Amino acid sequence: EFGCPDNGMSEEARQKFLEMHNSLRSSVALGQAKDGAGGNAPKAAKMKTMAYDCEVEKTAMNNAKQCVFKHSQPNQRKGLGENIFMSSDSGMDKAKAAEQASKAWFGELAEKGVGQNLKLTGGLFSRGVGHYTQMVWQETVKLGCYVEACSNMCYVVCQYGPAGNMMGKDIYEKGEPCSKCENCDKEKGLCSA
Repeated sequence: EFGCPDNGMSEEARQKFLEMHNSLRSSVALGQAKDGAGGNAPKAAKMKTMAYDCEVEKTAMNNAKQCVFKHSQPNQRKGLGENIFMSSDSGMDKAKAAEQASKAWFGELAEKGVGQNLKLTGGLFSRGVGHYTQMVWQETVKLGCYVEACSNMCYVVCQYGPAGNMMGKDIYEKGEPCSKCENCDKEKGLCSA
């Protein structure tokens, strides 16, 4: 057991980010997530559980602390994906900001629609679903985030190991939950491995 530094991020917010991500991955994997394209998102055969990673939080922090709403360049988050969010309520409670960011990102599926073809095409991305697709990217298994109270915004950055949103690849493998998983969390339809 290895805690992250006393660096301004609260344990409550870290827990909220990780639980919300795994919860929503699980909803998608079990076939329970509404898709704006119609029906629900397809069931996932091997959606992996995420773990919190303090090193990934560190690089998310490096972005958040600059208090500019902007994606980081790849060499500032080597090997990692990234979702960013902001609210004008600067002093928002950090676990509340975690909840709002995770909802805004995930909400792309219901609002914009993805559909049954999970290949990440130019056309698909242009629908504005790239924050959702990173949250539920099958192979992404490390999460680390930071919430910064900047002068004029509450700025949230999460980063994701390995990076998702690889052009032309599938967001996840379709099939019955855990059907391609030998280490299955049967309750949630999530794979450790």
